[PDB]
Amino acid sequence: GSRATVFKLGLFKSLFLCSFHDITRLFKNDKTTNQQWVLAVFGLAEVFFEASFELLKKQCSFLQMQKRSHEGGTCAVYLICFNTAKSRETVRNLMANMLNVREECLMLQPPKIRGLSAALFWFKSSLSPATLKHGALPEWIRAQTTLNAAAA
Amino acid sequence: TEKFDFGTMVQWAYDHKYAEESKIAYEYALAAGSDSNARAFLATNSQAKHVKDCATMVRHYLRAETQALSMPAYI
DNA sequence: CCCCCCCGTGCGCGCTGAGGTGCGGTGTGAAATACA
Repeated sequence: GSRATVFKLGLFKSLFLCSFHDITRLFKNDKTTNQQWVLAVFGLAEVFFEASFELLKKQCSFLQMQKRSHEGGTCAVYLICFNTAKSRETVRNLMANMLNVREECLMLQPPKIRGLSAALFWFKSSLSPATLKHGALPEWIRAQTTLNAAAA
Repeated sequence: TEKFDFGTMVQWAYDHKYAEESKIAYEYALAAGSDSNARAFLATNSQAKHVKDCATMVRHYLRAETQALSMPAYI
């Protein structure tokens, strides 16, 4: 299982100071699917994180990732928006064949299309040095904080 | 390409003292490389009416500005 | 107790906002299928 629990959320907050319930919202139904997803993964080495942008940036319309931390536990936060929708079990198997960790530290929920912080978080992350973007941002963030007149 | 602000165009014209219609229109349309308002003006489909109004407003402003002066101050 | 004529057509370019209606992105479970 390990949909999204209080423990991962606590260290997520301790690192990026914004919740996972405020960037996504709720499904405990591990059957309901979606193409877009969010993810934060724990206990990762930076080399395979940089290679994670490498590997994933085949098959998704966008991909954002950012990294921490301070001597207390690493929370590599992803933003994943695949090409064809895949369930929490399928994307769970993908990422837990990706990151050489347990099924524990996965954070799978669809992103929330109406919400301010839900795109402010990634809009701030987009300027971070270790952030790795590919192509157009998904229409949710790329709707909430952008889609504004490029040159009036 | 934000909404055209006729006030800004008249302000620019009176800033440069351009008064006659042709100089206003041509000189403005040549300043589209830096003025967002310039591309805004070029986008619209009523350029002639706007330049006509801009010329008239600049004429009013210069006319009153000159007539305000007293002949000692004018000399 | 039933037919021998009335009758010559459609609108300021352009907006644009409250209004509500629906099949779905996503709402996400008790029932429901089958397992062992």
